[PDB]
Amino acid sequence: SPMYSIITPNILRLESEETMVLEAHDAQGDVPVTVTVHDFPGKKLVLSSEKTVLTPATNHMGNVTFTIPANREFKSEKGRNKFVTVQATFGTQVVEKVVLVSLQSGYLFIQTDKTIYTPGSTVLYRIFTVNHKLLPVGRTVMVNIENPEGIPVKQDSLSSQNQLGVLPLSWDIPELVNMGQWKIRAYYENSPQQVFSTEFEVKEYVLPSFEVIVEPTEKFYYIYNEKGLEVTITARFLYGKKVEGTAFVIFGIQDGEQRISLPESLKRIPIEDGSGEVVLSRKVLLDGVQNLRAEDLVGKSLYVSATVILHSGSDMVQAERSGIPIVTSPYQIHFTKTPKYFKPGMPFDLMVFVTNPDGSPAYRVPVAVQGEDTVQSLTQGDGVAKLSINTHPSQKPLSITVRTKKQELSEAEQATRTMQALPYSTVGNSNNYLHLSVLRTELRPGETLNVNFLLRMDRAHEAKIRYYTYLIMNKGRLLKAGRQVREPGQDLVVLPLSITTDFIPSFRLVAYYTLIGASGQREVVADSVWVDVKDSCVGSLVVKSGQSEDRQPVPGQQMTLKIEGDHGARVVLVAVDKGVFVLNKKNKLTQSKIWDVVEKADIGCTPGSGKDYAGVFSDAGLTFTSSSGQQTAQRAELQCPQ
Amino acid sequence: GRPILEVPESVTGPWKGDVNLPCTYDPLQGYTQVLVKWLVQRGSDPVTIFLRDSSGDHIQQAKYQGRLHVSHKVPGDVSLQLSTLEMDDRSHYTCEVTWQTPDGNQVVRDKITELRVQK
Amino acid sequence: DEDIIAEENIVSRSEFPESWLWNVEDLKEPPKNGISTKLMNIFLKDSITTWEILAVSMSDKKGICVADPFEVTVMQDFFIDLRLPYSVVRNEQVEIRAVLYNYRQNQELKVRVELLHNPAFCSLATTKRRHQQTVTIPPKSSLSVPYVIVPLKTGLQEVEVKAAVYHHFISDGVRKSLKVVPEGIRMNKTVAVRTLDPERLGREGVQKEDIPPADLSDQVPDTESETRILLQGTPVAQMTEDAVDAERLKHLIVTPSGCGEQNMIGMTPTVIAVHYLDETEQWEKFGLEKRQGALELIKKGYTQQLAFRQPSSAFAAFVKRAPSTWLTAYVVKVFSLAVNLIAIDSQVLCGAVKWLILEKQKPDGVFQEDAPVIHQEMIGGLRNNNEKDMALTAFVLISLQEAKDICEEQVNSLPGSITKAGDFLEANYMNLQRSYTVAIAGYALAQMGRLKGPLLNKFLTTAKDKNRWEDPGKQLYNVEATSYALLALLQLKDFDFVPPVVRWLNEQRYYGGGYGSTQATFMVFQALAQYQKDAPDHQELNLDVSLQLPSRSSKITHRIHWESASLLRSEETKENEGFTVTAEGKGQGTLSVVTMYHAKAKDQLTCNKFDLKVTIKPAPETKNTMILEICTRYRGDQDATMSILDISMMTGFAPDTDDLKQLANGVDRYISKYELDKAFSDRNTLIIYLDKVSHSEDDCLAFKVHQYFNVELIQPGAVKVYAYYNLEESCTRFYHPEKEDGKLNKLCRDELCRCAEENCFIQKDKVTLEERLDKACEPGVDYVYKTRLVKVQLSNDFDEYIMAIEQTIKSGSDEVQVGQQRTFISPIKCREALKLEEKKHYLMWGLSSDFWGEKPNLSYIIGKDTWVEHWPEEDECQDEENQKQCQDLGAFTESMVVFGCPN
Ligand SMILES: *[C@H]1O[C@H](CO)[C@@H](O[C@@H]2O[C@H](CO)[C@@H](O[C@@H]3O[C@H](CO)[C@@H](O[C@@H]4O[C@H](CO)[C@@H](O)[C@H](O)[C@@H]4O)[C@H](O)[C@@H]3O)[C@H](O)[C@H]2NC(C)=O)[C@H](O)[C@H]1NC(C)=O
Ligand SMILES: *[C@@H]1O[C@H](CO)[C@@H](O)[C@H](O)[C@H]1NC(C)=O
Ligand SMILES: [Ca+2]
Repeated sequence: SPMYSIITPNILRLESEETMVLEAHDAQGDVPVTVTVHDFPGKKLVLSSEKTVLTPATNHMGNVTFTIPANREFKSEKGRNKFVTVQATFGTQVVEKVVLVSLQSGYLFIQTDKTIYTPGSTVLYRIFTVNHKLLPVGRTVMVNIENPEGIPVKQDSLSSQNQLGVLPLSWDIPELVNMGQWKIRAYYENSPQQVFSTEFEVKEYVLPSFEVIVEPTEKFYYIYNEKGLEVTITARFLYGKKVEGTAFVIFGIQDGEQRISLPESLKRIPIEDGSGEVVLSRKVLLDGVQNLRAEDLVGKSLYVSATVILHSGSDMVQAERSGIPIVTSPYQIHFTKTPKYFKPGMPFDLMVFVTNPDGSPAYRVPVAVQGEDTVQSLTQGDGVAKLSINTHPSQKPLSITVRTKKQELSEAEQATRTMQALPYSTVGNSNNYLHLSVLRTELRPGETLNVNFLLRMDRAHEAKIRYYTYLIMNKGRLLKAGRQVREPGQDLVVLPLSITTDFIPSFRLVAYYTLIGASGQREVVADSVWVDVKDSCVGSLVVKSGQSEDRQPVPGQQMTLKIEGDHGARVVLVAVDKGVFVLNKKNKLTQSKIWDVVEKADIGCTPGSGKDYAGVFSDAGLTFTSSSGQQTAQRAELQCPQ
Repeated sequence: GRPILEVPESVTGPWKGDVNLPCTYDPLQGYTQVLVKWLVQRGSDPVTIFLRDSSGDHIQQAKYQGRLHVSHKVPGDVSLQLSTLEMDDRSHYTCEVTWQTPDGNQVVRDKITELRVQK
Repeated sequence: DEDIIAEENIVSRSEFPESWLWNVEDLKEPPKNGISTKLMNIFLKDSITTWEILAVSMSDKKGICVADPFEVTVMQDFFIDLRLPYSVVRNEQVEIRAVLYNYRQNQELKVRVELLHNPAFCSLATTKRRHQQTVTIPPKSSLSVPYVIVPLKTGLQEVEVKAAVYHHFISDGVRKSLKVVPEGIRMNKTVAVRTLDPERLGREGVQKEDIPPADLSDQVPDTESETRILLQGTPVAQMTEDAVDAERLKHLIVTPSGCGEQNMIGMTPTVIAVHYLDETEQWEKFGLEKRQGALELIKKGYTQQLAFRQPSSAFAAFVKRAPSTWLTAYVVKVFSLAVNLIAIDSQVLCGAVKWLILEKQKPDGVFQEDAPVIHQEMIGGLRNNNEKDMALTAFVLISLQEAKDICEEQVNSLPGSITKAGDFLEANYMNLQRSYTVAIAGYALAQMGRLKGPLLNKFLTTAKDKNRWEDPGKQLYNVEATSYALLALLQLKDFDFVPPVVRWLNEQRYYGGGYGSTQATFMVFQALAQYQKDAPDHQELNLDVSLQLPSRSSKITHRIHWESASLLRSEETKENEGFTVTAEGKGQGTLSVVTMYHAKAKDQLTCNKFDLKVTIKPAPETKNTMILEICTRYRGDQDATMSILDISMMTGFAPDTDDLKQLANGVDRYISKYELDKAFSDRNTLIIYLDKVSHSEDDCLAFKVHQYFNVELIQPGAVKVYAYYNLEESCTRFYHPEKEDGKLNKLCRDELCRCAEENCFIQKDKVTLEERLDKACEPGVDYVYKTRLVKVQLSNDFDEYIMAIEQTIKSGSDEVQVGQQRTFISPIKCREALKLEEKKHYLMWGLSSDFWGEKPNLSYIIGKDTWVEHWPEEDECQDEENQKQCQDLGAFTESMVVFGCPN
């Protein structure tokens, strides 16, 4: 029969366009479509809206886009996971489905003017309001200010309507108070369990006149290193010029949260011309862990506290680097990025992720499947190398073990890890597959990208594969979906997918073809693939000393700031005395600490593929369905399961 | 075809002396350069420390001001000259170059380089 | 001095934001490349440092975006860095560092640093003698100048120091400020912890609250006393008992099958499940797509039951059989609840009821059973033979009172067939011995708004142990009748007697299904359903706390609501008072009362973890050099680790070179190669590093301090220890020869102090008449007395001179009568210089700013600005030695008497 399909996101937000793709496979004629979305049980229709006409001048593909309105009766049953139906009427035919619903208007972000405030000072704070496309939007926001012990001493509920989603506020901190870590919590009136925060230290202080920066040669300690942890103090007057002074450093081992001092480590070096070397030796370390069985420090971090004092006596300041990973390898391999399901007989490409001991990426670092010398591959800028292997047509769980293959590092210094991948369960042992491959490069917007569409199946029915339909996930909603064609004789085709701002920070690919065979069985083989994109602002923003390049100004002087950004935007400025950071340099604002949310807040959960065809779609955050009965299973749980 | 940056992985240079963190390419016919960033990577996030646009050089962290003269007279060269070297200059530096093609659109190549300081 | 800039011509660097440039600028200019540019011009703050700037932009299409930091650094070739702390305690002598830097690349700088005089501070600077040093800073360097002061003025006070350089034009000046705070110590003394709860002994007459003043007679005067209030609102929400799990009711999906009475048997547990699963929202766990496969299994029953709909719109087993009074209503019951679920026909559901009222009723109102059904086991408690007339009247009637919502103007005598049938119950409810007819008629009477008094008591009390409504026998007519008892208690709105009835049925976890389950299954899930709709969502707060202090003018109506997601508030009173706290209706709330204040010190004060002693004495055998000794150690006797001794030196004093090198190579101690190679030109500050310091012993050291810059007065120095692991855990002792124990000369009574480091009184020769007549018509000359000294109460700290005013030559701000006595204070270090004696007469000037204490008890002070003069006695005037002065002193008076300063 002409199959009618209906893909939409696994979870649909509130006050949000969520698109939904309508397809009428193998069809004849203009076929109208009403689209309907009742609330769940007790059916009042929150969006009858949207209709269209699936003509044969796209090959019967179209869609419709709606907003689920956060109504009064979506504010009645609080704390249990809400629900909708989606009645996809295809004329005489109807194809409905049940979809989960997160409230989650959008994201919120909170700028402090600093990171630590003295009693009697006013905290200046700015709240940015954005729907999950990270656009600005107008809503209503409950804003709490909570004290040390977790108790709120001020509330508000403001409307960011007509403000470029930039809600400035102030809070005069009283002259007497509980010291400690304060909080500013906020939530959209419609999502009071999705609470965005931001902390800021209240503490008595004057500001220093210089900074310290402790840092080892290596971002880790190795245990069979006879030298010991080599460390460098560096100290500089906030105003650029170096220090002559005298420094007290000391070490200790952190272990969960328990921190152990190493009293006998406490050296007193003088500081010449800013810098000051120092070493926590091995023997002095190991003797302070009377656990004594060398290896036991594996995973136990180290920490250095310094305390630099000037030769006048006028000022001092402490500083500590917490978390030096005591390790048996300066690498670490993760299959966070690599799927967990292969395709029997076809390749299985391994997005190997690889890191230095502080969970950062390591660049140009060779990796290898164990059992496969010669074959190897280098990790690129982000920390991803791609390996790839031919699997045998049997359904045996895979057992891959990837090593680092650096020259310079003895084998026992190389890091390794290992995993298990499973076969995509074909529809009634038919051995029909689809495999999406993408070359391995730091993707920037403006470039264009090749997606290989590989088809593996028995040839008796492969001629009836006129297209792979595909869809794109970014930020939680469907970005785009189209058709990449294929005519017979082939096995691979290649989609030159144009890559724009709209894909940042990452995007998925879900694709599928439809075939009838064996006798009268409707088949749907699908595949996914998650692609990382270069994290960057969508727009752009700089501040520079526009006033004649260089020169160097004096107390009082008037200069000028080129601000260079997006036409029809609003910019909000702050300047801060670097001093403040010497105290607290935490919970400032970072584009990337945003993209963290955006991709903490995904709906997609698997790096690719699934246990079968259903898995493919619902892992990747979609809701395939049809008039034949082939569909994803219900999404019970709102969070990705881990 | 397109441009690629000849930037070496690890460059060593002595204490309180100079060094050339190379970053180069080979100019193509129409590929007009419009932005050269040097991004030092201290933490787990990167930051801009040099910048070049329609109006010359522009240093953006004071702890460099007057130490960092990027190399300008040669086409296909963006090497980071760097004098009176400090210990706190140990880091991974990026070289990021932006080109405009004729067809009123744009492309960007960046490569990364560790600066290590010997004694 | 020569070649310089005078103090009056030096402006201070004042502006010291920690954060600034908070601002909004919109990029309105037109896009070039698609990239817009605004040029903000900006004044810079005087803070010498580096400014990090961070921008964030918000755009219509291009979302949020954050720029990068951009550092802008503000610098000088020469400048000061005044190192004020955060706070400093009143009338406790403190030290502060003023750091100067010279960055001229190859240029020595001869400098003059000056502190400026502020009456908020005792300091060497007096208004007619500046505090100033002259020193030579080398190239690429800094140089610490200390300043030792006393904070007199509590609150927020200012500190200004400046400098110019010789043979050049460079100047600079700092004006930070630091916090002055009460002598004593911070205290929180509570005065009341009351519970706001109108009704619970807030009483019928709503909660009214008196709250007394604090203790307060060990208060340190001239200090704040904030009276705080903490209103909280303490809620507790919900008495909703757990739902019966979804994974358990899977067999209740019974496909309806059979005759007229085997269809409603099998329709119920599927029908009831829906109406329970709608209002628990549970479909989640059970399954979601499994609803649409159960809707049509209700509609199927519905339309399979539409066939038996007898000609007269009634219901029985077959169409051949006569109609059952019970099955009509029970169908009205099963359909009425399913009005939502599907399209039920209007003619039908209000057709079965019109059959019952017209045919099946008595005069008093009994709904009799003309057709005893074949499957009775389905009817639950109706199977017994006693009180059938009562319990069946209630069963048919219950369904009518659930089908009264829809059908209002189809059946006209419905406000009628329920009115008679209720009196039958209400009258004959109190002869029931069984739970069933008490639990089921009770629900029937609970839907009329008619169950009170003796009927309700019996209802609520027929429940054994306050939860279940039971009977003797088959234990399904008890999980049934207890859920007529729940549905009455939920139309009673009585959420006191409800929670147990549920809790019992969630322990009897009865999952329907099987033989004769019908009613048990129906009413138990129709009751544990309605519970989860109506039951308190969130126990209610609506406190309207009124406060009204006599201090303030107006009330303070602290509204309170659950929904207010803090439920926390505060009121700050400045003055301690008695204030009424009324409060009105609902909820429950906290009401703390606290006052911050300060009290006297106790005599084991705050050099907590470091005992420190310091001394200074003169030379050895043979300009003036002395022995600076430091003997220190540390409380909690575990040899403290690594430490600082920070020596500030005395104005133009310098340690010896040799002595220091003795101490540097003496083991368990250290002094750095920097501080040695330093010049004799400047060694005014010096740090001794130490390895160890307990209080087992006292670590004793000393050295020789060569003076090289001769001057009058001189400032003391200060040694100050701390361990490197806390610049809090510290102790700052002083030293200096003339005064001893380094302390500056001040004159304190009780609370406040007078900066006493200046002239005792107007100084010294000719003392001509003009010269006298002039100087007592300057600005602040408030009084002029001829005095006789009547007693001379010397002491250690301050002197006393009871002077009797012999005449007022010029009176003023103090209405003193002739013959009356006034006390004059003067510092001890002036004693010998004044040198007075009793019985003797004096001449006295003085200002208004010189008094001490309030009227009528105004003590005078002798300082820099008073004139005190020996006055020869009457007879002693005639003497060729006291001739001139005597004539002039008694010429001075006549001028002032007859004329008065001719201004
Ligand atoms: C279903 O709904 C989707 C939304 O999910 C609808 O999407 C339509 O998609 C197209 C392309 O994404 C969009 O833009 C038009 O396509 C042109 C492509 O040739 C665009 O030209 C240029 O594209 C360049 C690509 O890099 C770009 O650099 C350049 O700036 C320019 O954009 C041009 O923008 C076109 O307008 C449609 O606007 C969009 N529809 C809507 C409502 O805006 C789509 O209608 C539905 N999908 C299908 C296929 O049925
Ligand atoms: C008591 O005083 C301390 C400071 O000494 C303060 O932090 C705290 O808030 C006070 N506690 C009360 C009861 O408010
Ligand atoms: Ca990314």
